[PDB]
Amino acid sequence: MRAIWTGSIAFGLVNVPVKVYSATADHDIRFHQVHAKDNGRIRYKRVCEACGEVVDYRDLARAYESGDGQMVAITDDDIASLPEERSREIEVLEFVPAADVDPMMFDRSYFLEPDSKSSKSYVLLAKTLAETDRMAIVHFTLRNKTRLAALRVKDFGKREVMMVHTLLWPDEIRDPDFPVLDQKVEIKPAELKMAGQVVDSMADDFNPDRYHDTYQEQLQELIDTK
Amino acid sequence: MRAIWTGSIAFGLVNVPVKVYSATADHDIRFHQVHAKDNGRIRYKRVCEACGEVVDYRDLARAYESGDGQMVAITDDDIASLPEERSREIEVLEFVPAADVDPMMFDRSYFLEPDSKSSKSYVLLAKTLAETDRMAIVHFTLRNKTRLAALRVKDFGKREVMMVHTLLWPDEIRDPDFPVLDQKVEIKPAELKMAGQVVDSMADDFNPDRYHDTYQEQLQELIDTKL
Amino acid sequence: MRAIWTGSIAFGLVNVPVKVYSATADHDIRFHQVHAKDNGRIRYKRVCEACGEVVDYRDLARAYESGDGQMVAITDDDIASLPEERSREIEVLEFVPAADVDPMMFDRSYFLEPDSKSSKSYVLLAKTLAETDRMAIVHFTLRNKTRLAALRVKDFGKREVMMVHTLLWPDEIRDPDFPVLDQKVEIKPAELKMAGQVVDSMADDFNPDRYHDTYQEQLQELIDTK
Amino acid sequence: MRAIWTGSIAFGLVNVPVKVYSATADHDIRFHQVHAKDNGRIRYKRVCEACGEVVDYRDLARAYESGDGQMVAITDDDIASLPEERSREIEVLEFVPAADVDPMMFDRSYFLEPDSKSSKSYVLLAKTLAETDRMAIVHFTLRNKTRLAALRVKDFGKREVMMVHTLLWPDEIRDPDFPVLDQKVEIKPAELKMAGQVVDSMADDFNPDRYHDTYQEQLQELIDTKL
Amino acid sequence: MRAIWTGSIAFGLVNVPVKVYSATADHDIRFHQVHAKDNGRIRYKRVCEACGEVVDYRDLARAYESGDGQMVAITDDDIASLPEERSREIEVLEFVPAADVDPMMFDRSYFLEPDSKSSKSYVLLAKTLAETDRMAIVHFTLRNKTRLAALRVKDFGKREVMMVHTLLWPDEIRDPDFPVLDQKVEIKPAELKMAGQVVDSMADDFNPDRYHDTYQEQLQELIDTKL
Amino acid sequence: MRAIWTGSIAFGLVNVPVKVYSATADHDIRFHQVHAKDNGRIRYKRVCEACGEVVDYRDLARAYESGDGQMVAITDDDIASLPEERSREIEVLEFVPAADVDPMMFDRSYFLEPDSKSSKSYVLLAKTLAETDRMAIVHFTLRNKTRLAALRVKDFGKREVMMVHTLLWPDEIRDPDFPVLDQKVEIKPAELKMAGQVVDSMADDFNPDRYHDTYQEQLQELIDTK
DNA sequence: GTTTTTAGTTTATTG
DNA sequence: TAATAAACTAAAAAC
DNA sequence: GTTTTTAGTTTATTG
DNA sequence: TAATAAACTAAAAAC
DNA sequence: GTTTTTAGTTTATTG
DNA sequence: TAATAAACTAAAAAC
Repeated sequence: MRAIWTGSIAFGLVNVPVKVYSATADHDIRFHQVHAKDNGRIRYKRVCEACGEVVDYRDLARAYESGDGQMVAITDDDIASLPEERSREIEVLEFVPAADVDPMMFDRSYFLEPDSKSSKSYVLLAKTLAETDRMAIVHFTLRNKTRLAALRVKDFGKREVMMVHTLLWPDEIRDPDFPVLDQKVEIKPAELKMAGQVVDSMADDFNPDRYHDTYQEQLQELIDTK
Repeated sequence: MRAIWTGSIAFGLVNVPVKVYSATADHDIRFHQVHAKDNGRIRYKRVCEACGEVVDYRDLARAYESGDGQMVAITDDDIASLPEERSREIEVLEFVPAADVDPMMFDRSYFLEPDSKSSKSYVLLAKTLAETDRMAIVHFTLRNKTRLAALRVKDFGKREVMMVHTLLWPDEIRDPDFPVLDQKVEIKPAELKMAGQVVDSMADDFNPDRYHDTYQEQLQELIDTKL
Repeated sequence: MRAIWTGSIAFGLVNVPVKVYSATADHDIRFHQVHAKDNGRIRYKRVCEACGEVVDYRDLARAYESGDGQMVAITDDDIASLPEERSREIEVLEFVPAADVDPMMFDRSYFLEPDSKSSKSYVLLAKTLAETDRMAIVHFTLRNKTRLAALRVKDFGKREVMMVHTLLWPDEIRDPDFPVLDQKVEIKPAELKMAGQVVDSMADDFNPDRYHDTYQEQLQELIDTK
Repeated sequence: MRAIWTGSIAFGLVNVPVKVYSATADHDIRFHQVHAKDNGRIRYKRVCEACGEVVDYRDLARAYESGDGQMVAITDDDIASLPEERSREIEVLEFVPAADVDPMMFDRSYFLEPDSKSSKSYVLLAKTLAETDRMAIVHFTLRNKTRLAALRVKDFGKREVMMVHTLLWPDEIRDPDFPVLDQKVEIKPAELKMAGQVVDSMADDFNPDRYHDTYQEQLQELIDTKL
Repeated sequence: MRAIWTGSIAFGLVNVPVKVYSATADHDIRFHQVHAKDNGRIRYKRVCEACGEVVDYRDLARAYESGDGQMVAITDDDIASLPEERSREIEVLEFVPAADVDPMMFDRSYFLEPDSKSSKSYVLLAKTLAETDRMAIVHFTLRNKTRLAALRVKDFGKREVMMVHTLLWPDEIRDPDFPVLDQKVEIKPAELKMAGQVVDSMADDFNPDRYHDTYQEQLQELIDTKL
Repeated sequence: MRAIWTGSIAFGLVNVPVKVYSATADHDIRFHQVHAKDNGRIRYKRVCEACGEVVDYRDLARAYESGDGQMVAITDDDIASLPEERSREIEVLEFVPAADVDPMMFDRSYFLEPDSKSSKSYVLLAKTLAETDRMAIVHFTLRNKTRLAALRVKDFGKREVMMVHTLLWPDEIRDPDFPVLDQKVEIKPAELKMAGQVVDSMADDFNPDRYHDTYQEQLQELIDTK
């Protein structure tokens, strides 16, 4: 439970230093390679296929899997050139309505809170964002990696906190084609009514606490065995 | 156009056949390590820290690394002990309005491809879901792994496609334990309106197409330059 | 052994693939024609009477006799007008108690089969039918033709199997208006007692094993000796 | 409206007169063909293939094709050998409980009818059959052909008349070989009860009045238009 | 010349069809009254004693005469009251050994005519009755009249047919007592043998050919001579 | 009840004068045609067809109606000439076995009683016939009318008496010509057993006292009413 | 290729 | 004597 | 084109 | 002296 | 100075 | 089969 990195968002003149904190962390139990004879850890290493010898990662240059399979040498100049990656401060670009954004845009989120002991400006920003209902957007960066992001505030039982989302690039989504789907189909009003009552009978409330990972429960039992 | 997964919605007796296709593809291209000296691709191998000797991935066991350092190879029966492990069909549990589910749980997303023979049933299901406007929370199986997910109706105009979103586990969202905001804060209505005036002056609607990634453009330029 | 068609029950959401099969095949020896003198198989070719010569089957035109025998001019378009042909799935309409159905219209029979690996809904529907003990009336379709048919289950001991029986149209059945049986009838107890005695004397159980198509067996001996 | 047959039930001494009737006459319009360009009704003609010449029907030789299709010479006397064709009385073999027979063996139905002289015996036999509620497996005969058949009573609203339906030879019925269905299947309670509720929702009584052959009505109206 | 009566046996439900033919007819030549003087046959016209007037068949009413001498007109409606009187078919009540019924009660004989289409039941009834050899006592109704009768199997060298014999009512037979034979009679064995030897000496089997109507023969000869 | 006549039975030299008593008499109610309005008996006179005039029996000469219809005159001399009819006694002609005589042959009977006060001969003949069972046949005559007859022994409930039978002439029996039944037939042993068992079920004891003339019983009851 | 089902003829039987 | 059932081909469809 | 009831003769022998 | 129990007759309907 | 937490690969299996 | 599980490693800031 430690901050990933510092954050300074420059909203006009008034900049709020905000510290980010991970909102999630894998529930699954993480294992590592253990040879039965060894009963010890196993680690990979960069072994050159043409050379046939172990090499260090620094010597090796990352290459994209080109269709031609030709050689590529990663150069830090490309990434270093961009100023967004260098800028450790948070960047505010626009506010967009919550209804405008759809489920897809959300990928990952983290909490947000102000570094300074004065949570005033943060409180006003969160409250005005809630009133306007225009989720703010940020070209967020981390470890010299920029990425579009969005802001939202949620009221927990004890308190309310503003927080961020990891926003996928809209170009990335690939709309599908289902030629069979577009074929015309008719619906029977009686069949419609039957479907409605069936779903209502199956319909119920929301029970997040009831949902559980049977696989993770088995993992918990296994670790109890260990 | 690549069918990642196939099956059928095993909801009760509905068993509407469906094919699953990955909804979104990452713009970035996976990288394979290469050494400028070697002038070719590179493939790693595995050596222990106590063997000091290369051991193929097959002989290595999947054992947890506990704090005590004890490591026990994972039992295969326990791996497959889940009754739903075999499943090759998406299974439904419940239905609920969308507002009930919290967006944070959303992790990944796939599209659902129906079949002509059952096209009537799928279309009717989509219509009833749209009318009731009530999301559906459904178990999910994929390459011998279970994952919790929900599905909803999405419209591409006259084309409307049902889709599934992988949902993060309930316990995954960790609450914040923060004293910094536990201190009481007072808000001035004058400053509230002063901030809101700008908040609404610079406000604009969603423009997903307008935004572009400079990093991907630089990557494409590098790819062109190297070939 | 071969399938007739391959459709899928269509009851609202329920869509369980089915591979219908021919319940009963007529094993009676079918008897070809051969010219006695030529000893060659015969072939039917059609000579139009008023024409005076043969006519191709496609050219042959279809007409109607209205009791008076007068012909009628017809076109394929009107036949195509009806939409029943498009039905290539077994639409379901309504269920009925097994007792209600009458045993004089079970014209022909057809089994069902599971095609998709998802047999679960199949067996679930079969068990629901068996428990409720209500037949299902299904608008069976076949070869651009529709025959109102019953849907029912008959546990074969080894494994429950769902069956569909093609039902004669209720309009087809005729309720004979006999003028004789209405006449008043009187019976004394002695004759009824005698009838019960004789019936119980002849009473026994169905014996499928002891039943053989004597004619078919003898003609099979014939066919063998030749 | 005309009888198809006459005879008597040759069981024991009962020998009640019977006037068999056609249970179900197919009202569906059978649709003759006439050559269009001339408007002349077409007649077939039997022609020898090698000869390419018409042949009398009697001169035709009935033949059978072996598993390889090879012909088989066959003579009338051999068919005449079997005597059961002669029997012109509906003998009786046994009486069986009504529920014993499956609802799939019998396809075609046939009514029965007495002659004024001995209507009393007919009615008494019908009443005894109704009371005992056990069918009669009658070794029906017809048109030099013998067909196993069942005998029961279907009391009409006003009168009770015994009926006979031709019964498929239990040899003809084919059992199913369903290796796929042999696969073990599983069921859960909630889905089962939901499906039962749905079925009960669909529950309803037989409605012969509302049931019609849409195609027959439409085509009949069409021909009415033509005339 | 034709059948006297027709109708199927009404045995329970057995109801074997049959028709009745007069077994025997008088051999004597029937005579018709005539007057030699006027060369004309004679009709009979009936009148009362007080009327002295011609009264036709219709205007003549039936009546009964009592010992007191009073007269009661017969009511035709009550005559046919009993259900059996309206029967148009022979009916059987019970069976009995042949010897049980006395030979005294035998008025008339009749033959039975089988039915071609149902002759099997008729023949089988004949055979079973012959095997058991138990003459069946059966009611009998014809010409609006009722009579007792029994049916017996009689076999001709080439034919075997049941035959119904009119049975005299038991009430008709009467047994007046005679004191003449009430006197005790004693006959010695010597006289017994003396009589029996002659009795067996002149005794011979039936000679039906020898027995014949001599008077009818003479009358027929005279008639032929006149004709 | 009085003897019809006193016919003496002649055999060799020993003759037993024996009276004849009617062994039967119809119990039907007696009816005389009576005019309703008159309520008196009805008598008929015999009227000439051509003459239209009443003719008495004495004036009437009997003749037979041949197919021509012409008179066939008959004289009483021919009937009177027969010695048998003149005789007022009964003469035995042959002794025939009782099993020999068929139930057809006799159609009416009359009790036979001894006229002589000494019934020695009568009882002796009765015993001889009973032991020998050689039915005594006689050319019996009544009213100058001769008919073949047989004389039988019956043991009454107290004693044993002799009665005569009216034997129809052997020519009278008409052998039927029924070619239909001459056609052959097969019998099923199972059906044979069923028929035999049915007969046994219906088989019972002789019940002469039961059989009552329901028609004549109704007539008697009506007379009792009137 | 293959079976199976459907649409009409003929052809013959029963009354 | 026309209604009806039985044998049959051809043809068309579904797989 | 019958063949069997049936009242009324008609008789004939009987207590 | 009167009775009545059996043949002849046609009347009449039935089939 | 040490840790965790995450992005980047980077294999490796599987519909 | 490329997507996805499983794991290695870079770095990265946090106290």
